[PDB]
Amino acid sequence: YETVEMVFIATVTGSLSLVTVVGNILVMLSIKVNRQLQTVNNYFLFSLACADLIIGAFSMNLYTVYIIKGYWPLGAVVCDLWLALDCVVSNASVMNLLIISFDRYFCVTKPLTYPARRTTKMAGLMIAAAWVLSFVLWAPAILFWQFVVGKRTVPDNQCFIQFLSNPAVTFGTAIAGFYLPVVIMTVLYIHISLASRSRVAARERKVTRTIFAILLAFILTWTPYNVMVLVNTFCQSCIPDTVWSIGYWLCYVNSTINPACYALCNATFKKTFR
Amino acid sequence: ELDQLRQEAEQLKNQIRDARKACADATLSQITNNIDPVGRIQMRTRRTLRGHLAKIYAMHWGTDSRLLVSASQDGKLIIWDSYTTNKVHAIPLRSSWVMTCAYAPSGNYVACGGLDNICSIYNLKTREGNVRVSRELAGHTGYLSCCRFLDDNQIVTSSGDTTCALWDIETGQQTTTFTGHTGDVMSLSLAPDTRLFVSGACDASAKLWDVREGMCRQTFTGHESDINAICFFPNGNAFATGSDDATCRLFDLRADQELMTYSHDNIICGITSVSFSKSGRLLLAGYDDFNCNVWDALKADRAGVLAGHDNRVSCLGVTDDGMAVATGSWDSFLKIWN
Amino acid sequence: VQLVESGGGLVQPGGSRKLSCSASGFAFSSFGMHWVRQAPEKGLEWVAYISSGSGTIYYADTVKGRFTISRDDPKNTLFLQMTSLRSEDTAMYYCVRSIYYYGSSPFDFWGQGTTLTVSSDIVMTQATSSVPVTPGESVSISCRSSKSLLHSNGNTYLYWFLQRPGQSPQLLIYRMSNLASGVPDRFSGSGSGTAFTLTISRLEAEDVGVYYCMQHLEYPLTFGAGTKLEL
Amino acid sequence: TLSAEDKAAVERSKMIEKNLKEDGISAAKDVKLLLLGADNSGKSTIVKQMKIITGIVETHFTFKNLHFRLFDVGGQRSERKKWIHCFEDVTAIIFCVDLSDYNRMHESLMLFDSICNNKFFIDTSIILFLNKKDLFGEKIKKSPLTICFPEYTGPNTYEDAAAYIQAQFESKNRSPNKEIYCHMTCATDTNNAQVIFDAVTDIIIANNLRGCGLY
Amino acid sequence: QARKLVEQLKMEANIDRIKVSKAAADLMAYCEAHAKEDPLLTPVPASENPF
Ligand SMILES: CN1CCN(C2=Nc3ccccc3Nc3ccccc32)CC1
Repeated sequence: YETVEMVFIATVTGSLSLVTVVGNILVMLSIKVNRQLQTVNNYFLFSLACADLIIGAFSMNLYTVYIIKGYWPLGAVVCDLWLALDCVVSNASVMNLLIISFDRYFCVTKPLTYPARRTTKMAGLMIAAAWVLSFVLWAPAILFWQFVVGKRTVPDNQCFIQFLSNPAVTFGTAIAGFYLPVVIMTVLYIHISLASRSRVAARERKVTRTIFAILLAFILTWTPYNVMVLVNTFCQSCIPDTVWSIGYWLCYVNSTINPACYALCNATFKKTFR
Repeated sequence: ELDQLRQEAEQLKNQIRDARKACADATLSQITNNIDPVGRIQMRTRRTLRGHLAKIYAMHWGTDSRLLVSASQDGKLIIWDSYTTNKVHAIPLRSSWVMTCAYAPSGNYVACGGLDNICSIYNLKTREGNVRVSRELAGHTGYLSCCRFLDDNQIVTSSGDTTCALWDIETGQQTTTFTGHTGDVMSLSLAPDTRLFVSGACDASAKLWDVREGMCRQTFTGHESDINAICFFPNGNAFATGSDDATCRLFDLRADQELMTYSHDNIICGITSVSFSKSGRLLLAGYDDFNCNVWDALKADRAGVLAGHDNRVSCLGVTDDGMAVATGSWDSFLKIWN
Repeated sequence: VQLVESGGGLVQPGGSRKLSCSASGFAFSSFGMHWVRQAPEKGLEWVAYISSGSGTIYYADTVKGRFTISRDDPKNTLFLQMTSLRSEDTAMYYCVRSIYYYGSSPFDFWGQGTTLTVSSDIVMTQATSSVPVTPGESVSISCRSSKSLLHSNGNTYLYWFLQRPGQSPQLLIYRMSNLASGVPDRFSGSGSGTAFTLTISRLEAEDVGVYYCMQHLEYPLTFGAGTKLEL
Repeated sequence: TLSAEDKAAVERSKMIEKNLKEDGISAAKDVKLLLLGADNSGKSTIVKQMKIITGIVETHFTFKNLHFRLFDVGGQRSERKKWIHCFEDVTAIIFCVDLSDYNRMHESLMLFDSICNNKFFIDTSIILFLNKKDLFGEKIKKSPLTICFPEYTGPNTYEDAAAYIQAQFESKNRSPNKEIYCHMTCATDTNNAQVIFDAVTDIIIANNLRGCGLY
Repeated sequence: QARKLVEQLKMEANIDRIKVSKAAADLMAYCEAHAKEDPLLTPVPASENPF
């Protein structure tokens, strides 16, 4: 590497990392400063903004050091928390996308009774379930693994998920973190397009177009990482580091485009940003 | 003939304007160009009364500066304790299409009316411990836009049938009927002496009536659209009108013409409510642009803006002691500003 | 407005008895309810209180753990479940209605109670016990308080009740200076912190009886000894 | 909230606060519709089972676990602009047009244009009922559809004539988020509350989709 | 009838009007007389402010 190259790499990421904190903190403000955009549905977008903000402030900024330096300069206790934070806050973002699909599914399939039955308190229970499930599935596994798994295994100049050696645990976490909440999301969003038809068109065409924007973005920006991790256990030294970074960065491009795919679909949100 | 009577009316109208121009030696801005302005009034929301779930169209302070009744489309009148933010009473309404409400000076009754063409009187102080309907006043043809208590037995109502009325609550019959307006009467203000009252209708005109003998004394015409709000000066010798032409105008009875106009190039929305301060120096008016504007009644210059409502401000009210101003709006909330 | 009490009688010591009051003529869902005793040769004594909606329940220190207060709004009835009766529980129990909002008149109505035969706190002092008066003179009745009844909100809480012979007490003045509905305007009350007086101008018949001063600043509610006017 | 009586006043306010919640919750299931049209246009007989609860006439009927509130404003012979904002929160507007009343049909066109383009009803859907369809077929046999619309160059049949009137009424709509619905029923179609129910159900789905951000 | 307008205009065409400058002076004097009793104009201290 060289001084020019490392400045060039930092500038691309630093400007891109600014997009996430400008894309999301707004969304939080727009809910607060606008009473019209203060509803139960928009409260779900607030939770997704929190997941994107943490990634944009802690995860993708600490990975700049890893690629620029080429090793891990910080200690081991701090990286035990960074990986735990990334593996939990990213799961929360996936779950906030799942409860948005569930909320949208019921508001269209049962438009008469669901919006009244589902109160503010019920939304908070669902929102808290996303974060509670995030801690249980990941935090004990990564933060307290080597302690109960034959001491450590990662050197002091590198940092990676340690339980990737076991194919059983890798399948368990990958299926329960990305693969399951995608199958449900695609199934639910197919039915919401069928339920947008005018039973008794210009409405179902626009709705289906927005669904493809949400689903295709999510698949193209999370699948490569969850596919390399699956083959990582089977064939240990077979995925080059030139595509690990490519497959890792794309998981963070989702946090940048999440306000565009969800928040920047209403005219009200577009007006607020002006 | 019809033409013969037409010429006489034109001559009387021309004669009135001739006398109007004869008494306009100098505009009010000319004489009020040498006293210090009020500066910049910066009031803040001190209370926020929550509990209404629909648009608020009317409110009225009681004669103690602590109790106020608010009317909303949810079909309920709520009496508030503005000091503690407490709901003293919640009165369900037979008709949810309410556009006016009044508080009796004695505090024992409240008034309500709207698209049902009926003014309803409620007895707040009962031996049974509940608020019940005491009377239902019927006879108006159009919607009832305003009502104002005179005492526990007399009330004045303005309706959309171009007519105002005076009622005896015990008898339930119209003692007096006021006729002469061409458009729907929208607002109604009682003089402090109670012997006179002024109303503003949709014919872009305001008329001064006396309750004693029920004949129109003065007619004012300076506006270009519907008159939505009216309120007397504390002196009782003047009143202010808010209209759909985004303008406020001040009229004086003895001079019998307009004295001052309140407008801005950046205001293109009509006025929903008007009110004066205790001394009459401040003219508070609610507008359709989600805001309430404070005006200098002697300078025709804005002194402050009350911007805390997320919908149209439909109500205004200044307490008897002048300590607080309560503003109701379509956003189902009403705030107290001091 | 009518409150009718039921129950009471000859009860042996250590037994249990339930007293019931039936309410008619007013709304028995917005009025707080009270129980007040009166010994055969003594003054009034507060017992228990239940709020509208059965939210707050209070008891006197001499009946806590033995007395229970309950209401059934659909049946328009108040209950007082008494257990472990002692010889000191022999009194006439009165049911009192009370409403609470800005400008209310608490303790407005009393019901003719049923007698029972069983065989810190603010101190209210009424030194005067017997006062001979003439039909037309002006008299004053004084009451004293250990604490200052004046509150920071400008509301000081003193109550005046008149109990004519063979009748339940009725409210005359609420909050040191306020006249009750149906009370003649000749009755007037005034005072300050820890000092109170009640003036009866142009005394006549039907004004003879025992006058009690009661404080509502905080629970438990305490009465006075009682000032008796004799013709 | 310090003194004994002050605490009991707060408890009363909370009890009133509670009762306001159920009353608002119970009123949320109601569907508010606004009935409009020319005088004597079948406005009061759109549904056979409608039952009244002279300013405003409120009629209520529950079709399928859904309470419908219908408000007729014809007795308010005054300026509509001063009280029409009270119905800004209605789910939809039901407009009735007499296909037989040739003289009153131009008045219906003027009335229909104002309600569609009123500033309050910019996103309020409109269910359109073309009444007197049975009499329309009998009427066109004697008087053709040329007196009302001199610019009509088309067949003198019933189906073609009906479409021309319907197209004219739908031409007054300009906003693309209103979704006018059309239906023809004169006097005998007992199932005329189903079409309102289906239209309202369609309207709520579009509102929910816009609230969800998908539309 | 058209005579109703003439009778009404006749009553309002003969009123003992005064000048605007005299009318303006009355309102100007009223505001200055009650300036000290206008809480909106001069904000009250928090000790004597119920809100
Ligand atoms: C960019 N980072 C990378 C790390 N992350 C996740 N790594 C995993 C590690 C092992 C097996 C599966 C996964 N897949 C995930 C599924 C759900 C939530 C997080 C992950 C977060 C994003």
